[PDB]
Amino acid sequence: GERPFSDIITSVRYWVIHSITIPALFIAGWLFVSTGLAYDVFGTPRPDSYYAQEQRSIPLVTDRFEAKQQVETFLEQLK
Amino acid sequence: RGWFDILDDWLKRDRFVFVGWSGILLFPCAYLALGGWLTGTTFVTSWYTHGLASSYLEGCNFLTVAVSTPANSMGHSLLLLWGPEAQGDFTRWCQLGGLWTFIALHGAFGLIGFMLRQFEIARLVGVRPYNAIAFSAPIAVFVSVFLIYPLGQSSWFFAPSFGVAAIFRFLLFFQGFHNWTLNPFHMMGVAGVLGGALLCAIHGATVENTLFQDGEGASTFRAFNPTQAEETYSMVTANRFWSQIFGIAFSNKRWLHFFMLFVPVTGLWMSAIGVVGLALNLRSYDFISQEIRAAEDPEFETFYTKNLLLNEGIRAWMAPQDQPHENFVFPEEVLPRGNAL
Amino acid sequence: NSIFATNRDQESSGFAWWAGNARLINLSGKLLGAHVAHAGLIVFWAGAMTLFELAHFIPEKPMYEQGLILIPHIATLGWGVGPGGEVVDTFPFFVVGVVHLISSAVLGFGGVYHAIRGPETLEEYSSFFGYDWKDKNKMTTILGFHLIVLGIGALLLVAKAMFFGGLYDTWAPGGGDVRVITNPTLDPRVIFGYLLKSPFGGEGWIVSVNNLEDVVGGHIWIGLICIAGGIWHILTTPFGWARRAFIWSGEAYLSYSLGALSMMGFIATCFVWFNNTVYPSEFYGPTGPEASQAQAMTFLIRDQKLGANVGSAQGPTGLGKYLMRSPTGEIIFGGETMRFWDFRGPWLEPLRGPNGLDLNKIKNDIQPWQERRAAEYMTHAPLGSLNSVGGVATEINSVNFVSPRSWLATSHFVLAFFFLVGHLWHAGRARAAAAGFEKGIDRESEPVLSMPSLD
Amino acid sequence: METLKITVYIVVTFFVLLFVFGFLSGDPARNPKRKDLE
Amino acid sequence: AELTPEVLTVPLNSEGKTITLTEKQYLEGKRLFQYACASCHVGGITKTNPSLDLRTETLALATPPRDNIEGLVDYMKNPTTYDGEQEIAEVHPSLRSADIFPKMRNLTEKDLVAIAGHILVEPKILGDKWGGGKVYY
Amino acid sequence: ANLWERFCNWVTSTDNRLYVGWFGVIMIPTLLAATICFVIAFIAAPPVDIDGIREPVSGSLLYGNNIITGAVVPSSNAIGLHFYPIWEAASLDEWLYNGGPYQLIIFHFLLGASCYMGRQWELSYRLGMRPWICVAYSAPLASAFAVFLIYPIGQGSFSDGMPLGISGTFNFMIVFQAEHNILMHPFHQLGVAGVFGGALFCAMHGSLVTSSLIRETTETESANYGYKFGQEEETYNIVAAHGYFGRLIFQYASFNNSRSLHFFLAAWPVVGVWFAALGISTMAFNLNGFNFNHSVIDAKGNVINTWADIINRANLGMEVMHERNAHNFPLDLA
Ligand code: CLA
Ligand code: CLA
Ligand code: CLA
Ligand code: CLA
Ligand code: CLA
Ligand SMILES: CC(C)=CCC/C(C)=C/CC/C(C)=C/CC/C(C)=C/CC/C(C)=C/CC/C(C)=C/CC/C(C)=C/CC/C(C)=C/CC/C(C)=C/CC1=CC(=O)C(C)=C(C)C1=O
Ligand code: HEC
Ligand SMILES: CC1=C(/C=C/C(C)=C/C=C/C(C)=C/C=C/C=C(C)/C=C/C=C(C)/C=C/C2=C(C)CCCC2(C)C)C(C)(C)CCC1
Ligand SMILES: CC1=C(/C=C/C(C)=C/C=C/C(C)=C/C=C/C=C(C)/C=C/C=C(C)/C=C/C2=C(C)CCCC2(C)C)C(C)(C)CCC1
Ligand SMILES: CC1=C(/C=C/C(C)=C/C=C/C(C)=C/C=C/C=C(C)/C=C/C=C(C)/C=C/C2=C(C)CCCC2(C)C)C(C)(C)CCC1
Ligand code: OEX
Ligand SMILES: [Ca+2]
Ligand SMILES: [Cl-]
Repeated sequence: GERPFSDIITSVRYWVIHSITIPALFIAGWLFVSTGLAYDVFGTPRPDSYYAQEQRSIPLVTDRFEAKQQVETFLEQLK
Repeated sequence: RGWFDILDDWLKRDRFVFVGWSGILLFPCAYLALGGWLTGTTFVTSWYTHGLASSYLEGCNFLTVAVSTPANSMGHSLLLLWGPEAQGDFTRWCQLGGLWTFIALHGAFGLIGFMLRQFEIARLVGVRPYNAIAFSAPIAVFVSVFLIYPLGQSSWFFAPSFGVAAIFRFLLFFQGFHNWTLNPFHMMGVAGVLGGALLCAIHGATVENTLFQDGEGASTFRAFNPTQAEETYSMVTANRFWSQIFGIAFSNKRWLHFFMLFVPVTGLWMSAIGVVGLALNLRSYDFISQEIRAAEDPEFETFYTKNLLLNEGIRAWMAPQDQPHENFVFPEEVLPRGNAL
Repeated sequence: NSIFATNRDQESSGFAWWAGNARLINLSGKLLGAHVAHAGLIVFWAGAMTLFELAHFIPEKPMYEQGLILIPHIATLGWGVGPGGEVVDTFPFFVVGVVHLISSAVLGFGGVYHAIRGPETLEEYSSFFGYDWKDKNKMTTILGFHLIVLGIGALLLVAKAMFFGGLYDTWAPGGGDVRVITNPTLDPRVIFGYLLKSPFGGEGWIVSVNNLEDVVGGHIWIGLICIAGGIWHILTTPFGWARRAFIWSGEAYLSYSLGALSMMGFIATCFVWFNNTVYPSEFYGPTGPEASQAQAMTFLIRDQKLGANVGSAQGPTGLGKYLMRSPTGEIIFGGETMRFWDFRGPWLEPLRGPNGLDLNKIKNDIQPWQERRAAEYMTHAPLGSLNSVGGVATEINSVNFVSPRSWLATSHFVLAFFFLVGHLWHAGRARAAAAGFEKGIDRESEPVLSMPSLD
Repeated sequence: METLKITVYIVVTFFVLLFVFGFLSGDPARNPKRKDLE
Repeated sequence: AELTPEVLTVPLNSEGKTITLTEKQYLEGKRLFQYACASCHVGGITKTNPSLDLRTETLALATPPRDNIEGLVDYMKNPTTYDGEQEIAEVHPSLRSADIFPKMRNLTEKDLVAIAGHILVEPKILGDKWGGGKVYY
Repeated sequence: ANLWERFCNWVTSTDNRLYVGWFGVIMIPTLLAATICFVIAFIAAPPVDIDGIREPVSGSLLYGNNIITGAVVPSSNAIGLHFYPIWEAASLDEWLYNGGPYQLIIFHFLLGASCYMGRQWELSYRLGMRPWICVAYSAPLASAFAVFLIYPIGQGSFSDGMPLGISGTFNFMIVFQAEHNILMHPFHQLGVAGVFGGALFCAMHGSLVTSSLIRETTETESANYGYKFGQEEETYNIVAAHGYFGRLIFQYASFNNSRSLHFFLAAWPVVGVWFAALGISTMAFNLNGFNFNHSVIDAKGNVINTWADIINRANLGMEVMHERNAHNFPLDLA
């Protein structure tokens, strides 16, 4: 009932459509990182944000219900 | 001709991707489970829960990325996005490990959905539902290792993390703390898995080498038709070969294929039972008789006592970095070590 | 006009595309092209790889620190290196690479020509170059020509060793040097005595050859046996016992050679792993046994300088901490390296006496170059990760090193194994095709149905 | 020990000769189809 | 945490003057250390004599002191035992022994300064990991 | 009609209850020798000084082992790769102290198992079968060669061969992980894929055929009785099984050529175990698993641990404790 893929991906209309959409997604994912937006969405430390300058303690969550406030505290300690 | 029967009509249409009523559960939960793993291994850290980098973004590779378990302090929290810990904050949720319970719970319901799909398709096509029955074993493994085991321990932290090297760590933790290779239930599982691999290889090789010459080409794959009535290989010649090489052989084609179902499914089920015990630290750790003799006789040594020394090394050397919430400080002088090393 | 117009399809040949090169079994002209073009690839790789190695070569690093496997082969033959394996001239490396690379164009040309332009079969064009696999005289004749080429190749090694500069001798007085071989060993009791030697520890079969005179003289015998055998095979035809023993077909001949090459690859794997004469440790790095002995030596030296009497220091188990006895009494290094006492090397043999290691020589005669050499080899042991992190599995990143010996041993064990699989596959197929049942059991004449029951 | 050694050497040689002369004794012909393979 | 100029400021001599290396000088030193020294000194230890490490405290108590750039550069030129009592260029790489340790040949004085600064900066970053051995991996 | 021809006909007879054949002429005595020695040694052998340090390990049942802890202990590290037959010992007591039985057992076993593989080719020729069942068996056989022969060769001693016992096997696996990081080696990972995949495909094939059996029995009897040995017709509906499996995934992930299916079943586990055996055989020459220890560092240069560094901690605990009295110098180079 559905049209074979081999005719779709050898057709001109497919390549016209997808020579646009495929680079647009690939470029958008690239900028998601290079603008640094990825770090702030997910909360991942940038290479200079694992430790404060002189400490070697890990900022480990130790409380169940105050965990949100503990992480915020540790982010503040990056001055 | 109510809406229910119309909706049933549409769900069960013969399309490229069968949907079924089962699909309503299977497809979202499986998609979210896989999508969460890919999202987490690409972008999300394990720094606040484990003291670890675990994403492509941090510099990990395919072998070392993981979605890691939540912090020990979370207990066995469901860790809902809207729960009291993350409080709606998607970013905190990721940093607190919420993607772990997200993948675990959506994966579990996804697995239920795949099994229901097996029943649903079997019922429409008109076959016995043994494929679904065989699939109970993967579910038993997943439920016992990823859910039951941490529920018996202090928290989700000690469950497996979803990653390649993270699972390797889980293997080694189980040797050192649980002496899991000594567990008769693991041994039965090993036999089921290896015996299944053996059966798969021997049956496939036997068929491919007792084929009937139903064509003239040197490639024998073309001399088979899906609607032929005759068997494509000789059971009689296969039985004589194995009877004379090995002493015994299959003679019943139905028993042979039931046995190919039975061996690995039973093995996985046996291993699930041992892991339930380990949820309680109900280990096969020691042989008491060996310990009494070794305590009293410093010349008695076996491969059993030798392996305990290695477990003791595993525990002391991995615990501080592996359980950072414990704040183990083991001065060098207390670390067990042999001579020189 | 038609996609199926040629004989290069399943319909014409019976073979699917994934066995496509089996379509060549009876097309001697295209088959000749396949072989000659493949010989070009081999020659191409030898040439391009050498130029890569030379382009990446820093001469004041040891070769084995730089990932080289071809330049060490050239250096071993006496080109580009002086006393102690120092590199004095990189130009001979350049030449080997260039000449191989240029010649690969000649071979690729003839290969492509014979594969896609020239006569597809040869038997009408020439009774000489044409052949029928079932023609045992023609087959032994081609085998005879190739034996002769191989013997000439063995003798080229002799000529380089005896008349064109010599070979690098790791054992030569003064830390090793290029040396001309003027008295190659010819006594068959020495040469064929290697062949009858046990392959287990302390004996080592032919991997134990430890001087260049035996190596050179070994190739004098091989070259003569080969030219005599090629002549025998051009002038004779197989006897009846041989005729009744073998399967005479193209696939069968292939399977015999696969078995032969499998065995040779297993032998090369041990050669490079154990032997430090024709694989000098200066070029390839220390062997496993060597690096292990060198650690014992390193710490015997350090502790004796601090005042330890190493000969009488009792270790924790009761065995000597530095020195102990082997099961036949020889004084040997202590610790786990007790397993490696069969090791011999130029940097260690001066301390050796009739009873093994000499405590007097250990106390007085250890030179600084031995200390230097044992420290270098202990820190370049053949251990490393797949991503080339040197050291034991638990080491941290820093040192980018995997020994050439590990690269050469592992690659050639892997190849030797798959080539034994290939031997079993083609050998079994050749037998089944000759007897007529390689495509399956004929339904109307199933042999098992005419056999009595077992019970 | 020297008697044991001779015994094993003789036994091993016996069985290897059987293997070699067995496969030299027209083995390709010992199949259920084409029995003429020289 | 960043690699800051304070981190990169190390003792120039025993008198107490200090030099400040550049980020690229440190990274060049790390590379030359790997090239020339790491085979024995990976992570700050000494595989052929584990009693001597490259910890700053150990270097401080060497004779003469080696916990500064000039002491380390001099060591790399004319190495001695820990008590100053004996010259060991014949068994330890040095410019003085670059004929038997050929990897030292292409090294210049500025290269030695790079290696030295790396040896002195790395324990400021790693702590006990430097010179600590497998216990701290 | 002469004696040798009548013997050749008996040896290669397709009428013997168990086929002998020319490979069986070598196989039968060597497997008997290996079997009898193994049974006697597992029950009654005195302790063996495995690591060459006069510290004998007890392997046998009479000397305080059970089924799980018992082993035939590898031969002494003082022997290395030397050949140690009975007649090279001054006495049986010497031979037992130093682990002689282990060598006799594995050498005879490897010989006998190689002939077992040849015997699989040979009988298939006498029966008119296609020849490649022995090829599938080369995957477990090459695995035995790896742990009993190749790995000792690369490490310099049969004392690092795999012990012949259950708990001894575990000691082999733990020490191997400490010294080679086998879990991080792609060839062991391919091997896991083979055996995990083989067990999956085993159950898959078993469950599909079983669930498309054609009704030939009542509900009070075993469905197995619906198949008769030697019947010409196939006993299950492969089109029905394909219709199920195709709809389960998509139509084109489901075989309908039975010969493609069974070749796939043979191929997946055999290829994976080939790589498992090649992992062991190449880690015998110390080309080890991937080393990502301290691969990730931050802007200052702090080490940021990954899961790879946690594995390394466990490896260290194994490394420092194994053979606790056998190392005098800081690096365990073999
Ligand atoms: C469709 C299948 C499906 C299933 C089974 C699940 C299941 C789950 N999701 Mg997932 N999810 C899905 C699709 C699904 N999800 C989709 C499509 C998205 C994208 C939007 C998500 C995005 C998502 C996020 C972001 C999160 C989850 C979470 C969860 C978990 C908690 C759910 C919960 O507590 O809700 C409870 C809600 C219900 C049970 C609703 C039913 C209410 C019924 C209809 C009321 C009946 C009343 C009766 C009829 C009449 C009473 C009237 C009376 C007044 C008289 C659970 C494992 C959480 C999680 O995983 O934490 C780790 C979480 O944070 N999901
Ligand atoms: C070393 C690798 C190698 C070599 C030397 C060959 C050689 C050959 N193959 Mg085989 N084959 C191979 C690998 C190889 N194959 C692999 C990996 C597969 C699986 C994909 C096959 C599957 C296969 C099938 C199914 C068939 C062959 C056939 C052939 C023969 C005829 C090819 C032909 O007419 O093409 C014509 C091709 C062209 C006209 C296109 C261009 C080809 C040229 C040679 C490219 C060379 C480029 C090179 C840079 C030029 C250098 C010039 C320089 C020296 C100046 C030929 C002797 C055929 C045969 O048996 O005929 C009876 C056949 O049907 N092969
Ligand atoms: C004899 C074979 C051989 C050996 C022992 C070596 C050894 C080496 N090479 Mg060389 N090389 C070779 C062939 C070989 N090479 C070939 C054929 C090429 C052309 C591609 C090269 C081109 C090359 C370059 C450009 C470079 C090297 C380099 C090196 C060094 C580092 C290797 C490394 O990091 O690999 C990493 C390991 C792998 C990639 C292994 C991956 C796993 C393989 C692919 C599995 C193979 C499976 C099997 C063959 C197939 C089975 C199929 C099954 C279905 C039956 C090392 C000394 C480097 C060097 O240091 O130069 C000085 C370097 O820069 N090599
Ligand atoms: C070794 C493999 C090999 C074999 C068996 C053949 C055989 C043949 N070739 Mg082919 N060919 C080859 C390689 C080979 N060639 C190579 C390498 C090239 C590229 C140069 C060619 C290019 C080629 C062309 C263009 C033609 C042939 C032709 C022929 C046919 C007649 C040749 C003749 O009688 O010359 C007579 C003999 C000589 C001239 C002796 C020359 C000896 C050379 C120059 C030196 C030998 C020394 C030493 C052995 C070489 C070592 C090289 C090695 C180290 C790499 C004959 C079937 C002809 C044909 O197809 O007829 C229809 C034809 O036109 N060949
Ligand atoms: C590539 C090299 C090669 C190949 C493929 C052949 C192939 C052949 N030769 Mg030729 N031969 C060669 C080189 C070669 N030869 C050389 C260099 C010489 C000079 C010495 C000879 C001298 C020669 C003679 C005098 C005869 C042959 C014969 C034959 C045919 C019978 C083969 C046979 O029965 O072997 C199988 C080997 C045996 C049956 C003997 C027993 C082998 C023992 C059991 C193996 C022990 C090896 C051991 C495991 C490992 C090696 C170490 C060991 C030395 C200690 C066959 C076509 C025969 C023939 O028909 O001539 C026309 C024949 O009478 N050859
Ligand atoms: C002196 C003393 C005491 C010595 C003791 C030494 C010692 C250490 C003993 C160890 C004790 C020991 C055995 C421990 C093992 C214990 C262990 C772990 C047991 C597991 C038991 C258990 C319940 C496991 C649960 C999982 C399970 C059911 C596993 C079963 C595994 C199994 C039997 C797999 C089958 C493997 C096998 C060889 C199959 C052969 C089948 C065969 C003949 C195929 C031939 C064939 C193929 C075809 O394709 C066709 C067409 C035909 C026609 C045909 O025929
Ligand atoms: C093995 C062949 C080595 C190489 C390569 C390098 N070093 Fe070394 N180092 C080695 C030893 C055996 C010793 C102690 C020698 C003794 O008897 O005292 C050393 C010592 C040093 C020291 C002294 C450390 C101390 O605490 O006093 C320094 C500062 C040092 N080495 C530096 C150094 C550098 C910079 C290297 C690369 C150019 C280097 N070493 C290489 C062994 C080896
Ligand atoms: C989480 C979450 C979510 C979701 C999300 C999603 C859904 C996602 C998805 C995602 C995705 C979906 C992604 C994907 C990715 C992919 C990738 C990243 C891939 C890669 C690949 C590759 C790299 C490949 C490779 C290869 C192989 C594997 C083999 C063959 C060959 C080759 C080489 C090609 C939501 C919102 C709901 C909620 C919140 C949370
Ligand atoms: C048949 C066939 C095939 C194959 C083919 C082949 C295999 C071929 C080969 C070929 C070859 C084998 C080629 C070669 C070539 C070479 C060349 C062409 C070279 C050149 C060189 C040069 C140019 C050089 C240069 C230089 C110098 C001199 C100096 C230094 C630098 C340089 C480098 C620059 C195939 C499979 C595809 C398919 C189809 C069929
Ligand atoms: C160079 C050199 C040398 C020398 C060498 C030599 C001298 C060698 C030789 C070698 C040889 C001299 C070899 C031989 C071999 C042989 C073989 C390899 C055989 C085989 C066989 C077979 C394979 C057979 C089989 C069979 C049987 C048994 C039965 C019947 C059937 C058949 C035929 C199959 C030396 C070391 C001094 C030093 C270094 C260098
Ligand atoms: O012996 Mn069994 O284990 Ca192969 O490393 Mn070295 O040696 Mn012993 O130590 Mn670790
Ligand atoms: Ca055609
Ligand atoms: Cl040691």
